[PDB]
Amino acid sequence: KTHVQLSLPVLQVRDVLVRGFGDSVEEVLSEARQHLKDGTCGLVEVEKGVLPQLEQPYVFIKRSDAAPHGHVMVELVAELEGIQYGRSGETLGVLVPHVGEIPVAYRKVLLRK
Repeated sequence: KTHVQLSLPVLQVRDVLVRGFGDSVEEVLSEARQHLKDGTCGLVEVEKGVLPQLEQPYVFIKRSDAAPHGHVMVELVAELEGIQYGRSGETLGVLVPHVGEIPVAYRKVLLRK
């Protein structure tokens, strides 16, 4: 399917144990997509002071459209040293590996895969 319904655990930035997906734009987008497929991907809501506490390159989920079955349609955009790879809507958050951190909430998304 071109889209997959996912419920992403929302993590507090200070709980996150693995603060990025890798070392290149291509690797982080690759790893983000693999973790989303495997159910091992978390979401950190972006506020003042969050991104400097995570590792670049960043992978964002961004709104791709204006929400089937409560799932916001999203796509992946990576960022490295202020340049973004992809073009999309408003940021819903920054993706990170999930390795068992307790979430504060879930974000229902329809991921363009």
